[PDB]
Amino acid sequence: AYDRAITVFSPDGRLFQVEYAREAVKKGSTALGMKFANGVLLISDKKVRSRLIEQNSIEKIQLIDDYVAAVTSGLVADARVLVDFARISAQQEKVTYGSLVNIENLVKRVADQMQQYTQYGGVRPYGVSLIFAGIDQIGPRLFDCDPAGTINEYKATAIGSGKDAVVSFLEREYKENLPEKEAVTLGIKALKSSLEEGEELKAPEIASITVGNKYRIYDQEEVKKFL
Amino acid sequence: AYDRAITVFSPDGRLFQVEYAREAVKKGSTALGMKFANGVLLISDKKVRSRLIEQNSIEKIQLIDDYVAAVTSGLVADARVLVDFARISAQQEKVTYGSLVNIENLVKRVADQMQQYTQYGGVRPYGVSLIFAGIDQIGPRLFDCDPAGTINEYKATAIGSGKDAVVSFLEREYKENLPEKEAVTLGIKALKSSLEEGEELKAPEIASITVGNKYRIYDQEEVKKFL
Amino acid sequence: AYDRAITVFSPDGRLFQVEYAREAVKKGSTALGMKFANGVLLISDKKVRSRLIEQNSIEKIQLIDDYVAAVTSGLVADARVLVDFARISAQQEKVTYGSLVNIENLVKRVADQMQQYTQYGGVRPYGVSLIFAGIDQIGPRLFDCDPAGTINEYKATAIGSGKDAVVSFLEREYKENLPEKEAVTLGIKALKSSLEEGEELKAPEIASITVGNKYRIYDQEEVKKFL
Amino acid sequence: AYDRAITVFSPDGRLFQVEYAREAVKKGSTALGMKFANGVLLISDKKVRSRLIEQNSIEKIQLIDDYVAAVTSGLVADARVLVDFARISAQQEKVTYGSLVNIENLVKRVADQMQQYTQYGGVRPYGVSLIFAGIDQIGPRLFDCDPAGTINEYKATAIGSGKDAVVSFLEREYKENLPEKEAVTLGIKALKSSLEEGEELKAPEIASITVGNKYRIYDQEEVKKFL
Amino acid sequence: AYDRAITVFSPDGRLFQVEYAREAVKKGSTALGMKFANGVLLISDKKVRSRLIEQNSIEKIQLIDDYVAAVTSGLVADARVLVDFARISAQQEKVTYGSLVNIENLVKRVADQMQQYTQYGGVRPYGVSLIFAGIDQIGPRLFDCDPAGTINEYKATAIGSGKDAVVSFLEREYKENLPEKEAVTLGIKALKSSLEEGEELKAPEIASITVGNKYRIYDQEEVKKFL
Amino acid sequence: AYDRAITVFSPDGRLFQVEYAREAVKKGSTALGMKFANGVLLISDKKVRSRLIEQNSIEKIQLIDDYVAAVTSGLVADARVLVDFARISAQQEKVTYGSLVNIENLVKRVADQMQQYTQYGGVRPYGVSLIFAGIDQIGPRLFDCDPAGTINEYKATAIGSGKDAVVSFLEREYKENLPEKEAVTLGIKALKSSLEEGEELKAPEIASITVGNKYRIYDQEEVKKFL
Amino acid sequence: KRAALIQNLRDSYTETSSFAVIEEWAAGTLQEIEGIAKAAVEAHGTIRNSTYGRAQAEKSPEQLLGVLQRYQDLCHNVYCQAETIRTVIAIRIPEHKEADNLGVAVQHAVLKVIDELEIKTLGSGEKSGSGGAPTPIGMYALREYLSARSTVEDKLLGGGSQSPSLLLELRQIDADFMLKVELATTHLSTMVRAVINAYLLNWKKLIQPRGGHLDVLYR
Amino acid sequence: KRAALIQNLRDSYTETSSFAVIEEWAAGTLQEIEGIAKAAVEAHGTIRNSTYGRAQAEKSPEQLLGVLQRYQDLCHNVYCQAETIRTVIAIRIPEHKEADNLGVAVQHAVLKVIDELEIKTLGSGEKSGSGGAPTPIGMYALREYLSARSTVEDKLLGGGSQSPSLLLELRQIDADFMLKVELATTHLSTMVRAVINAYLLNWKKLIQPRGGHLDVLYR
Amino acid sequence: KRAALIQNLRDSYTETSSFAVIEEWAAGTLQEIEGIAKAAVEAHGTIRNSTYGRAQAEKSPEQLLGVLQRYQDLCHNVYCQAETIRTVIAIRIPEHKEADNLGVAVQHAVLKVIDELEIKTLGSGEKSGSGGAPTPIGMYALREYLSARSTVEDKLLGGGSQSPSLLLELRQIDADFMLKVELATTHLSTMVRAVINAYLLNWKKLIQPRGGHLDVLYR
Repeated sequence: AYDRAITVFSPDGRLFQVEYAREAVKKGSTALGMKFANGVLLISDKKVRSRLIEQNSIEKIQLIDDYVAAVTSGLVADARVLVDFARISAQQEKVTYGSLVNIENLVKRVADQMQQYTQYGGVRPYGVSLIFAGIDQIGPRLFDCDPAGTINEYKATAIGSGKDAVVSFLEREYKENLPEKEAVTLGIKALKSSLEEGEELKAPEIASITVGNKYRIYDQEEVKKFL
Repeated sequence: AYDRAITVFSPDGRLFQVEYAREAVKKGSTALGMKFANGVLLISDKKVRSRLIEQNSIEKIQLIDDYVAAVTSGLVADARVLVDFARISAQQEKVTYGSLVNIENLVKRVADQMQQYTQYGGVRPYGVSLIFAGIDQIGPRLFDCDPAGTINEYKATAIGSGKDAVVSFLEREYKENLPEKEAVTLGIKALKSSLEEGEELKAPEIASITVGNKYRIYDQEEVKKFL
Repeated sequence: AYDRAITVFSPDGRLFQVEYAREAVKKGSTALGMKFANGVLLISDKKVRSRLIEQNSIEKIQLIDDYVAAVTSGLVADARVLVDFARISAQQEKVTYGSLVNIENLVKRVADQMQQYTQYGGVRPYGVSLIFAGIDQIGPRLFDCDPAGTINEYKATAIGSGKDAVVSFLEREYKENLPEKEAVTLGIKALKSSLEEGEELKAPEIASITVGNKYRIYDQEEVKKFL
Repeated sequence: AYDRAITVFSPDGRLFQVEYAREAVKKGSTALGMKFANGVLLISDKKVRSRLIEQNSIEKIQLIDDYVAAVTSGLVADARVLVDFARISAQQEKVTYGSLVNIENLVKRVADQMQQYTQYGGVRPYGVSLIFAGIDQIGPRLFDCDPAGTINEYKATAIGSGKDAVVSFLEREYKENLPEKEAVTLGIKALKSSLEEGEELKAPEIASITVGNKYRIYDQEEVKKFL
Repeated sequence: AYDRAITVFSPDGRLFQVEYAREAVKKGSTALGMKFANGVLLISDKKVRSRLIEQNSIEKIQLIDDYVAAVTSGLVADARVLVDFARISAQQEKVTYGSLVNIENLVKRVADQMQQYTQYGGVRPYGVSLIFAGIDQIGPRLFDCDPAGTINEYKATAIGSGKDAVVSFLEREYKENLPEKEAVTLGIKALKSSLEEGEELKAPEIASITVGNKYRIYDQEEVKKFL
Repeated sequence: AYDRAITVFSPDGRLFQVEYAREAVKKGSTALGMKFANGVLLISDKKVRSRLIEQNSIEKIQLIDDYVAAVTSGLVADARVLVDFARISAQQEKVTYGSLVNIENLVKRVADQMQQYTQYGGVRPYGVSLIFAGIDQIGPRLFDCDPAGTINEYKATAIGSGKDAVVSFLEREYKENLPEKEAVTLGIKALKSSLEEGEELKAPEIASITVGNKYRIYDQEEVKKFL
Repeated sequence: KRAALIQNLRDSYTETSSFAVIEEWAAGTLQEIEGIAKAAVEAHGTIRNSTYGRAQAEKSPEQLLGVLQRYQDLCHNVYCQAETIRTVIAIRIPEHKEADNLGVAVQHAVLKVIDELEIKTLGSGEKSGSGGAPTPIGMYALREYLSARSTVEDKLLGGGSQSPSLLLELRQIDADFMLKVELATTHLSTMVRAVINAYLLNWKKLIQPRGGHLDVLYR
Repeated sequence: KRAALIQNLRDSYTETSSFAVIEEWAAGTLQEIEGIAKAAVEAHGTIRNSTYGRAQAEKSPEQLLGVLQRYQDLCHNVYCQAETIRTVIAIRIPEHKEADNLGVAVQHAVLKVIDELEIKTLGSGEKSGSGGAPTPIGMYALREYLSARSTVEDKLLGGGSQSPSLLLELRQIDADFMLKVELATTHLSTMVRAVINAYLLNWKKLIQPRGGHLDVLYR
Repeated sequence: KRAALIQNLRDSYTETSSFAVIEEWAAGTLQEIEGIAKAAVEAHGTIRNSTYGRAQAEKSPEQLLGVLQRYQDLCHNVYCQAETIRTVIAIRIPEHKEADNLGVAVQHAVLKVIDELEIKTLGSGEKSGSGGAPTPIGMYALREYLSARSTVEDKLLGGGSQSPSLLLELRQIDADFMLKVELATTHLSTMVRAVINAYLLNWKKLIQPRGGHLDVLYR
């Protein structure tokens, strides 16, 4: 009888509405990423859909800058609104400081925005989690921003329905400073071991950055190598 | 007990109110469209009504510009309010950039407008889906904007009560770059195979655009050819 | 359990509150009108009441301009507020464009006003439908504006409790471009065939306009001819 | 289960809250008035109360101007607030137009004010009905403004608990252009035939105006004649 | 099920919340007053309390001016807020007109203030009634302002738990223009006959004004005479 | 079913929410004070707690000025917010009048602030009572401000859980104008007779002021004398 | 035509018929209940001041038979007159809507009261199944009397039995059923006067379940 | 095909069949109830003005048998005609949704009323288990008559018994069951006229549980 | 594997099996009910136009035995065919969630209706415990017939009894149980046609308790 309002605690002291938004994240497809020797990558599973769909607009990975990029999972409407707010806050940060100096408070803008809606009545939170990654003045970065707003900087994570299995794999297999290719293949195996039996891993979008370089997205045939 | 407010998630994590607006879209008549070799068309079914009605104001297809146009399905009141907002945002985009440069962020204005009402209490969303189509600096475009605000650029789609059957047909029959006429007849067959048994396809409004040209609407006797 | 708020859809996807406002329109007396060879008329039934009432203020037909006029049905309070807003919007339209150029967006002002209250909590909609008619730069016009705001331009319609029977008659009898008198008598027969058995049609108010002329209201003895 | 909010329609399409305000009017004492040959009068029943009460402040009839006056029935608090708003709007109309040119839109200001509270949540309507009467540029006037805001100009009416019986009498007895005295005595008989058996009509306040003159209130002994 | 909100009528048409505020007035101790030959007095019962209480701040009678004064009954918090608003409005009236010209619209300011809270949700009304009395340009004045805002000018009244018995006494005993002393003793007998059996009338605060003079409060031994 | 909102009266006419705030005051520890020959003191019981707590910040007595001081009981959060508002209003009073001229309307600022929250929905009241005391232009002062805002100036009182027993003692023992020491010991006996059997009175904070002097707080060994 | 049939029912059972039944209950029924109650009072003490033997088991007490018969006829007349008012109310239950049921609830309440009157006027033996109020006898008083008496008469006549408690039980049957009669008459007086109160206060809403003047608001 | 089967049911049991049943109840059923009631009235006093002996326990009262048989046949015909209306309403209960149930609730209410009519038309002995209204006899009147009479006839014939209260109990069985007949006919008149009222006011919502013109709002 | 077992159940009892049962009820069951009803009609009047003696208590009416046997076999077949539809619905009740139960409530409603059909098809004696609708006989018609007849046959044969009301009670047993048969067949017709309506309107939600296309919203 308490999971009806965003502003009411349980007698345990839980926010079931916030947790249901976290559950709504869990219904989205798995997407992971990690940093390595001078840079970070991202991997995102896509169960291939209608060939009538222009492939340009089903990319879970999105470029928020030439030097910051991210990926979502959850409600598709809230997902797009969020990646928009990430872009706009990147622009405001870049204009008030001359450049995107640190990725961390771009993630802070997004985090405080997503946090605020977990506190006021008449508003529902965002049912999306976001994984930011890029290069700043410090170097390779990797965050995850959840519905409640909580951000944590990692060396590797996932989000989505697989997230537990992928972080379980990486938790016992990941070793830092891999040269880019080896890192990617480790992450591919991580993504593989999250599917259910019988499911064949289709072609996932993967993109990376190295220190001093911009992004690039591996096209489908560079992806096709690591199948 | 949760499908009463726009701002409350289920313990699965669903927004049943948003889904009911999507259901209210489903009660509208089928309308489809696709791009082809230099341009895009639209097709909209109309079960012919009262001859006292001026045919000028039952057109589900509407011109938002000489170079952008769209079609709706769902609540007729919200439908008209939406096509109005599309026109006004087209005017604002055209005045701040000198021309409608890209159709995509006209669709973004409409999308963010429709998205916002899926988040705040005291407001119901729009029970209408919209299919935009036109020519920009890039070329042939084709979107669909749903009640939750989600936009996706396609090469072919429908909306309305048939939508599943039409996209099922196009999913196994559509081949790109058809010369305009052949494309139209394929779309007519698509629209045909969505009706129920015994129903005869009446005369549907169809209109198109090619690269470097404005719209035109096929009048009823140019339509009458493809019966 | 869903017909309590203006902002909640049913799992079919219906707005029962908007529908109940449409039902409240249905309790009002029948009023019809149609265009003809150079102009439009209006007919409104009145079951004759207390002779203490000054007949000047029971007229369901009202002049919004020398060139636009309309008629209501439903809640009398909301009815009067609406015909007021129609007059004021006609004045604002006439001052920003020098003349009431087209009747259509006078009807749009009224339509958007009536639509807005079908969307926000804390407000009930208007339980009135309005039939506009007049002469513009284009010519004879005839709209109907319902509680949800939906407007449609016809060649003939009614509103009120009879509306179905009258539009049923006109749907199989109306032929355009009648000379004014013949048109009026057709509409009188239309109004007649909507009553119940035993009821005698009393004297209804009827008024018209022709291209290049102002309105006039047929006085009761010019009305008395067509009994 | 629907008569709890001002903003919810029944599935018939009624506004029970507005109707309950109309019922709250019915608990007030009867007051009537009519126009005659060059002018209008008002009659108001008063069941005589405590002699400690200064008779100056129990007058249901109130002067809103030297040329407009009215009478209420219902909630005494809302009654006084309404006659205040009538006075203030008379002042504003008089200052923007140099004089109270027409009584009708004084009644409109009061009507729109009372109408607005029958539409918005968080507000209850006024449980008072008002009968305005006076002399303008046109001549003798007589309105009644109900809780919903509906105004109608009559030649004779009442309000209050008797209203049906009085208008029933006037509906079969009233003949216009009576010289003032005869009119008053007709209205006295009207007021008499609304009481219950055994009740003796006490002394009612009655006041009038003629074309070119101000008001006057018949004092109690000029009233005492027509007993 | 209707006595829960300030803004909902019963199907009779009553405002039970307003009436419950009137009931909350009834729990306060009796206080009365009347005018006489050139002036007005006030009498207020006080069941004598803790001798630790400074007698200066238990006076139900309060001076709003050197020429206006009043007395309350009901909730002591709302009581003090009201006598504050009376003082402040007296100051504003005195500064915009040079002097407190008429007591009546000081009472109007207080009345409209108390009335407004009987109309809007989210606010409860004041559970206090006030009896104003003083000398103006006209002469001796005596009002009572109830929770609903209703004001009435009397020649004698009470408020509080006794109010019915006191006004019942005065209704059959009061004769105007008594010389001050005789008036006071009549009011003392009035206050006496409102108590219950066995209760002995303690010392009540009584104060008066005459035309051309300021107030004074009879001190306890001038009070002690009329025991 | 009525003790749920701050804005709803019972059919008796009570405000149970306000009374529950008064009950929340009752759960706090006893604190008392009285005036004497040229000045006032305060006494506050403290059941001695953790020696980790800096004794500086458990003082229920607080200095709002060098010449005004007070003590609370109830909710500790609301208590601190209130003594803050007392300090700030003392500063505003002192700057607009050059000095804290009278303590009474400092208490009025606090009183109106605490009263306002007992009237509007969406706000809960303060569950704290405050006892002000000091020296002004008039002399020794002593108020108590309760949750509803009601202020009363006394010669002696308490607040808290003992309040009834202490005021019962003082009601039969207190005699004014005691020289400071004797007054203190009387108040100590008053505080003693409010405890339960077996409880030993620990060391209570006590502080005073005399006419022409500032405050001082008796330190614990000057307190230790009167044990 | 449908309206003709509805009008035919309502003109058949009208308010003046109902109010004539109410006038009959207001005068005659009450003094008849009181007279039967006084007869029960007298017969109770008549049985009480006696001592029985075998001879009383050989003849039925015709005085008690007459008292029971009078009470039975009264309950029949009261039940029929109650069913009249039931029909008068029930043929004016309006069209079933989900709103507007203010006057409808008045009709349901009055029908509920008449249900109580007729459930305690209609007869019932000791059912030993209901946890509510056990119904004082009702219609089948003379039936239950003769059954419970005839069992003891069989046991006493046969050779016959020897239990003196059986003979005293026969005596207690006689006095006890007259006691039950006077209890039931007191309760019937109570319930009838309650029904008269309810009808005479609510008859306007009973005949008009809702008033309609929608032409004032809707035009 | 499914729609063909639904249409086959509704064309089989239609509104004109239901309304013909309503017309039959409106005329003939009511005067037949009244005639059986008058026969019960006359037979009651016929039993009342008599004194029984052993000879009345040797032959069944064929007049009372005929009255009970007429009432039994009436209750059978009324129950079958009620089941007709039940089926007419029940084959038009729409698709079960969680909204839109305004007209559906009307159907449930009318079915609930017909349930009361048929639970007090169908027969039941004195069950002594229900705390509600005990049902006046119903279908099994002649059964219950012959059972309760045959017990006393066995006790009187055998040697036979000697209880005079047993003989008077036989007399009371005779008069009492005719009394029960006239009570039941009065209540059946009440309930039938209530059902006629309910149908003739609600038949439009009974046949159309909801109206659909969604093409006006949804396009 | 679990999904294999669920699929094994659903492939065993599918919608076409349920709809074949519905087609069988739509044609054959109804005319069989009607034929048994007409046989009950004819046998009722056959008993009615007769006068019994000792000889009718010596032989059972084999015609009535055949009518009861036909009704019993019909009720058995109807109950088994109803249990088929019960199982078809019950093996598709989805995962129990606190939301999404729109289609689930449709399944509960249809199961509730089938419960009424089978509680009035399954047999029951006069239980005298239920305050609701007394169930017309059901399965145990021939059982209850032979029991209630054999009691009276014992009392008539023995020397035998002398009550003429006992002999007429035997006659009333015969006519009355055929009357109960025709009542029960009418009610079964009503309930079966109601169930056919409910299934043919709700079968889509019965087979799919909820539709899932969450990939449109969740990605």
